[PDB]
Amino acid sequence: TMYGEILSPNYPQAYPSEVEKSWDIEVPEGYGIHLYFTHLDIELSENCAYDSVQIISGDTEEGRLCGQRSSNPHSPIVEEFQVPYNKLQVIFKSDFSNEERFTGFAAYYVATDINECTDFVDVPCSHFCNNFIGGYFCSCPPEYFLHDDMKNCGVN
Amino acid sequence: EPTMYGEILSPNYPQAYPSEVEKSWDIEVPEGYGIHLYFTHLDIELSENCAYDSVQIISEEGRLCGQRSSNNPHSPIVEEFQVPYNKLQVIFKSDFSNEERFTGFAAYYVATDINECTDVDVPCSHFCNNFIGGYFCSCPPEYFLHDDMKNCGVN
Ligand SMILES: [Ca+2]
Ligand SMILES: [Ca+2]
Ligand SMILES: [Mg+2]
Ligand SMILES: [Mg+2]
Repeated sequence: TMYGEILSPNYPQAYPSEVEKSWDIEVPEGYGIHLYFTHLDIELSENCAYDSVQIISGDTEEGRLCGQRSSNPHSPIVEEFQVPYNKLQVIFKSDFSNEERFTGFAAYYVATDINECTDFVDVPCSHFCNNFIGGYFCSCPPEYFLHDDMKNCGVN
Repeated sequence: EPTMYGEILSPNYPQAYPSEVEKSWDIEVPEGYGIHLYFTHLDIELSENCAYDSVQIISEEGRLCGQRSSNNPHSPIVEEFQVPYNKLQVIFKSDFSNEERFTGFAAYYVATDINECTDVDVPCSHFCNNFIGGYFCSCPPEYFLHDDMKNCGVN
């Protein structure tokens, strides 16, 4: 998708006790993901060991959140992540009884274009790199032609 | 028809353009996008206010002529335009004889996302969320989005 919404179970009301829920997010190849939380109302615990919302990018934990926090008066964002990959996983955990009636979280994500020409160490073209939304293409100086590898330019 | 990018080359490029010719190109990207048009090669007759040979960009966004180049190795841009519309017209004109054998131009265009949230008839009652190609509205907790997809309410 190019965008989506992720809401904790029962949101905007108190989340269920003793539950674990997972969501997988995927955008097209050629894009990264901007994930932003607009509501965070989770029981606070040391190192968020009990209730929590985790953001995973592989086997790698990108973030782990708990507690209550609000926003910047002109933006509802309370926490956000920008990742260079097109897949991400979010996991929500509620441990024991939710007696204080915490309401969970709300997050949104949007696909972001990867700039293949500038985001990395080397330019993927011998000569001119042209970034566009979803991909990129190489081009050449006048009187040059692009080889079949769609990367290198040559002359006859 | 609508494309996300493209190339525009003067007639006979990369060799000398013909004498006495006029050519036009219609650029179109999808709704929800603007256009970034950039020139990587400019070798046209020089005249004041480009009254003779010229490349005109119309939505007049600009008019170019003369000869100029860039030493930027991977992103040569001698002239560029960014328009918030999804259609543009480019017109190349060559008048009289091209005795100096000028070689014209090379340009590329790419669609750019329009951020509907920041550009000023607010499209959402509460929160606007921009994304590539569109935008969506959202609501504060305990408020629901009406079926019109723009206004939030409560029961
Ligand atoms: Ca790209
Ligand atoms: Ca948009
Ligand atoms: Mg708990
Ligand atoms: Mg002339």
